[PDB]
Amino acid sequence: MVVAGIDPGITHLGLGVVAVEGKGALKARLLHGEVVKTSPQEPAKERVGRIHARVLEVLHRFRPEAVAVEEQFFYRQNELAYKVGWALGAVLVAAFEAGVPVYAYGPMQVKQALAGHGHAAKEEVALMVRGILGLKEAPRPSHLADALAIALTHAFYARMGTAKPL
Amino acid sequence: MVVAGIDPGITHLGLGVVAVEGKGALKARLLHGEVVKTSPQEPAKERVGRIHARVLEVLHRFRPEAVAVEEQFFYRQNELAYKVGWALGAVLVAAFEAGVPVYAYGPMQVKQALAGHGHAAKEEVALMVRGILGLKEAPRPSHLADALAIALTHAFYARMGTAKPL
Ligand SMILES: [Mg+2]
Repeated sequence: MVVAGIDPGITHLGLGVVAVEGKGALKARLLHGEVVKTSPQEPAKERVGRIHARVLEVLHRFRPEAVAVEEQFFYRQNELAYKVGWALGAVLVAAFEAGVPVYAYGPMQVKQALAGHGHAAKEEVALMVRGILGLKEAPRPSHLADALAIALTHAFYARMGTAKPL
Repeated sequence: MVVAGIDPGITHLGLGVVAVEGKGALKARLLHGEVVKTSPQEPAKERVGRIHARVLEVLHRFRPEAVAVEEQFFYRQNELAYKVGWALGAVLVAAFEAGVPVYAYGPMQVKQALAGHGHAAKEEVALMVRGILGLKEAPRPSHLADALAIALTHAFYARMGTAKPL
């Protein structure tokens, strides 16, 4: 199971791809990791355009069966949420064009899947991702690490028949 | 002066194109009008993919010099700011690909441009749009009418040399 995970946001976009074992305990190989960066010196449409281009390239190169993103919750819907939405919109256009389905999981679902319970610390999730990927050191930077956590979260729920389409 | 206007939304997205003409009072011809509709029965990527497709075709075909969008982030919102963000992401990707600069205006700026002051009734804006376009009756449907108001708001500021890049 090849899964792309993505972590959007304002200035960075984490983009990772893992190949998960079809059987046994949750275990995966890291195929790709990057962070798409933005420039304050380019128009908004350039930032979003770059995200689309990079996501499409990764979807093309690795042909994942799924794209996984965080199900974003906001206490307040405002311009901040709107701008995170721009980045996800670019991801969705790429997924549409590449023919890859998209799934979303809440932050507590990630914590539960990777560190055992919904109140687990982000640090414990990071350590478990390191373990699942068989890595000497945990992935850096945090944006990439978060994208990988979401990809592995999808794989976990997909295996037990509870994947969550977006 | 060819301008595309967008009334953003995920379930409904208004998309209009006007050609502003002459050396006098604001006057325009309607070149194109549509409302893109998407449903919560559909995957997010299909909804956003449709919006991107319809907007990009219009940008390619009509060669506007500008795409103008309304922005509003009051507490009450017709659709979640996050999801309106998805739609805007699609618009931005389209504008990036077509090489058309993007501009944004709030309801106060629309009212100032088309009705003379920031507290004018929406109905006064609607009446002015009808007048500028030389129409007996105001354009329909409502999402299209709102998109046209945004396009003409941009045209007004553009003529003044005070347009507002996104
Ligand atoms: Mg509308």
